[PDB]
Amino acid sequence: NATTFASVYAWNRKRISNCVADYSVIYNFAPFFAFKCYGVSPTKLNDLCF
Amino acid sequence: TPSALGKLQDVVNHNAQALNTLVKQLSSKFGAISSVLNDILSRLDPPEAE
Ligand SMILES: *[C@@H]1O[C@H](CO)[C@@H](O)[C@H](O)[C@H]1NC(C)=O
Repeated sequence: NATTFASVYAWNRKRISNCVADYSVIYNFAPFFAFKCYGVSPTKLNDLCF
Repeated sequence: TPSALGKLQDVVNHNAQALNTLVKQLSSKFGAISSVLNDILSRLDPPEAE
Protein backbone atom coordinates (compact mmCIF):
# COMPACT_ATOMS: atom_id res chain seq x y z
CA ASN A 1 0.00 0.00 0.00
CA ALA A 2 2.99 2.34 -0.39
CA THR A 3 2.25 5.54 -2.28
CA THR A 4 5.65 6.08 -3.93
CA PHE A 5 7.61 3.10 -5.25
CA ALA A 6 11.27 3.05 -6.26
CA SER A 7 12.67 2.57 -9.74
CA VAL A 8 13.93 -0.76 -11.05
CA TYR A 9 17.61 0.26 -10.94
CA ALA A 10 17.26 1.33 -7.28
CA TRP A 11 14.62 -1.10 -6.01
CA ASN A 12 13.84 -0.84 -2.31
CA ARG A 13 14.82 -3.52 0.20
CA LYS A 14 12.60 -4.08 3.24
CA ARG A 15 13.40 -6.83 5.75
CA ILE A 16 10.57 -8.73 7.44
CA SER A 17 11.37 -10.27 10.83
CA ASN A 18 9.82 -10.85 14.26
CA CYS A 19 6.21 -10.79 13.08
CA VAL A 20 3.35 -13.09 12.08
CA ALA A 21 3.55 -13.58 8.30
CA ASP A 22 -0.14 -13.65 7.42
CA TYR A 23 -0.09 -13.66 3.61
CA SER A 24 -3.90 -13.47 3.42
CA VAL A 25 -3.70 -9.66 3.46
CA ILE A 26 -1.91 -9.72 0.09
CA TYR A 27 -5.01 -11.01 -1.74
CA ASN A 28 -7.00 -7.99 -0.49
CA PHE A 29 -5.43 -5.77 -3.16
CA ALA A 30 -6.23 -5.53 -6.88
CA PRO A 31 -6.12 -8.68 -9.07
CA PHE A 32 -2.50 -9.50 -9.82
CA PHE A 33 -1.08 -9.81 -13.33
CA ALA A 34 1.45 -12.47 -12.27
CA PHE A 35 1.51 -14.50 -9.06
CA LYS A 36 4.19 -17.04 -9.96
CA CYS A 37 5.73 -18.80 -6.96
CA TYR A 38 9.07 -20.62 -7.19
CA GLY A 39 10.07 -23.23 -4.63
CA VAL A 40 6.93 -22.51 -2.58
CA SER A 41 3.21 -22.98 -3.08
CA PRO A 42 0.93 -19.91 -2.97
CA THR A 43 -1.74 -21.88 -1.07
CA LYS A 44 0.46 -23.11 1.80
CA LEU A 45 2.38 -19.88 2.53
CA ASN A 46 0.39 -19.31 5.73
CA ASP A 47 1.67 -22.59 7.22
CA LEU A 48 5.37 -22.21 6.42
CA CYS A 49 8.06 -20.69 8.64
CA PHE A 50 10.77 -18.62 6.97
CA THR B 1 52.78 -53.97 20.20
CA PRO B 2 50.33 -51.78 18.26
CA SER B 3 48.38 -52.81 15.17
CA ALA B 4 48.51 -56.44 16.30
CA LEU B 5 44.73 -56.90 16.06
CA GLY B 6 44.36 -54.59 13.07
CA LYS B 7 42.49 -57.13 10.95
CA LEU B 8 39.29 -57.21 13.04
CA GLN B 9 39.58 -53.48 13.73
CA ASP B 10 39.66 -52.85 9.98
CA VAL B 11 36.50 -54.91 9.50
CA VAL B 12 34.58 -53.14 12.26
CA ASN B 13 35.82 -49.75 11.04
CA HIS B 14 34.73 -50.55 7.49
CA ASN B 15 31.28 -51.54 8.75
CA ALA B 16 30.99 -48.37 10.85
CA GLN B 17 32.16 -46.20 7.95
CA ALA B 18 29.70 -47.82 5.54
CA LEU B 19 26.89 -47.17 8.02
CA ASN B 20 28.04 -43.56 8.50
CA THR B 21 28.18 -43.01 4.74
CA LEU B 22 24.71 -44.52 4.31
CA VAL B 23 23.28 -42.27 7.03
CA LYS B 24 25.11 -39.22 5.64
CA GLN B 25 23.77 -39.74 2.11
CA LEU B 26 20.30 -39.20 3.60
CA SER B 27 21.06 -35.49 4.14
CA SER B 28 22.41 -35.06 0.60
CA LYS B 29 19.90 -33.26 -1.65
CA PHE B 30 20.25 -34.95 -5.03
CA GLY B 31 19.13 -31.95 -7.07
CA ALA B 32 16.05 -31.37 -4.91
CA ILE B 33 15.28 -28.17 -3.03
CA SER B 34 15.69 -29.94 0.33
CA SER B 35 16.73 -33.27 1.81
CA VAL B 36 13.68 -33.55 4.12
CA LEU B 37 10.46 -34.98 2.69
CA ASN B 38 8.45 -33.02 5.27
CA ASP B 39 10.03 -29.75 4.08
CA ILE B 40 8.95 -30.55 0.51
CA LEU B 41 5.46 -31.97 1.07
CA SER B 42 4.39 -29.16 3.42
CA ARG B 43 5.81 -26.51 1.05
CA LEU B 44 5.04 -27.65 -2.52
CA ASP B 45 1.88 -29.01 -4.11
CA PRO B 46 1.81 -32.76 -4.91
CA PRO B 47 2.20 -32.34 -8.70
CA GLU B 48 5.30 -30.19 -8.13
CA ALA B 49 6.66 -31.93 -5.03
CA GLU B 50 6.60 -35.30 -6.81
C1 LIG C 1 -4.11 1.58 -0.18
O1 LIG C 1 -3.85 2.98 0.05
C2 LIG C 1 -4.95 3.84 -0.29
C3 LIG C 1 -4.48 5.25 -0.06
O2 LIG C 1 -4.20 5.49 1.31
C4 LIG C 1 -6.17 3.47 0.55
O3 LIG C 1 -7.27 4.29 0.15
C5 LIG C 1 -6.52 2.00 0.36
O4 LIG C 1 -7.59 1.64 1.23
C6 LIG C 1 -5.30 1.13 0.66
N1 LIG C 1 -5.61 -0.27 0.42
C7 LIG C 1 -5.52 -1.21 1.37
C8 LIG C 1 -5.88 -2.60 0.95
O5 LIG C 1 -5.17 -0.95 2.52
